[PDB]
Amino acid sequence: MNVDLVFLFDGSMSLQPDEFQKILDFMKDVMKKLSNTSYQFAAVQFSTSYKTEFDFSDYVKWKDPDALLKHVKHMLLLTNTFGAINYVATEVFREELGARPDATKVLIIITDGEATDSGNIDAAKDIIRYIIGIGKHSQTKESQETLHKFASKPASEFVKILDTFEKLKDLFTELQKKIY
Amino acid sequence: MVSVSPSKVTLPRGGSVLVTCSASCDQPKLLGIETPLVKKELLLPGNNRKVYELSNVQEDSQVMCYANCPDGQSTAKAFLTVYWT
Ligand SMILES: [Mg+2]
Repeated sequence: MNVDLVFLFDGSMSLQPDEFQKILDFMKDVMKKLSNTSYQFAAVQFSTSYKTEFDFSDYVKWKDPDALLKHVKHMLLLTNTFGAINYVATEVFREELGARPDATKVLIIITDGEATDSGNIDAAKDIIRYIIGIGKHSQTKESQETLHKFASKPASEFVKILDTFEKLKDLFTELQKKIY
Repeated sequence: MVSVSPSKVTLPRGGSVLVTCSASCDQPKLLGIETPLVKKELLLPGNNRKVYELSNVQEDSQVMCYANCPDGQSTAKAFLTVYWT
């Protein structure tokens, strides 16, 4: 079973620049440790607005995750997570942009959930979304609830705090489910 | 529409400043601050403005107020300048 997985990563100002680097180094760690065909990737940075940093088409082509994210600029403006998800749903998972139609679609959201917009993610229901919480600002009633709002259900199975990447044994042996 | 004040402060390394994000729309759909500094907001009575206290600021920093209004989303930055002791 093929899997289309998209990294939606928080490049808002609320994350330190060293924290941002940690998020890049994280995505690279995941892609490196999944260089089999089954997983096809794509990454979009969100802040005030959204930009896809690479397509599935691009991963399928270049295939070098180091040189694929090598040109990211930390956006450093508001945190518009809600419309960010909607963007991934409608603008990244596409026939034209290299998405496999049969593939079961996954989303990894990395943010502090201090989100600066509101809405609904109905457009991305069928996308199974693990969300992972980094940031000094993810420590509040609101932020936490916001994180769980983005997650698949039941919430406390798709939400974790980034650590110094301990999930690279945890999440991974659960991401080895999807390949079948 | 938002407005932030003070627009620019100077303060000694490890000091603190309160800033005030104020919106024009008088019941803003959402109003807050975006910064990587540590922050704590205050007594609200009313939702036109929040007041955030940025404590123990260590290096030169920025802070950005936003308010999602009927009219749109607005931004306003405030520059914190810190000097050593
Ligand atoms: Mg943020």
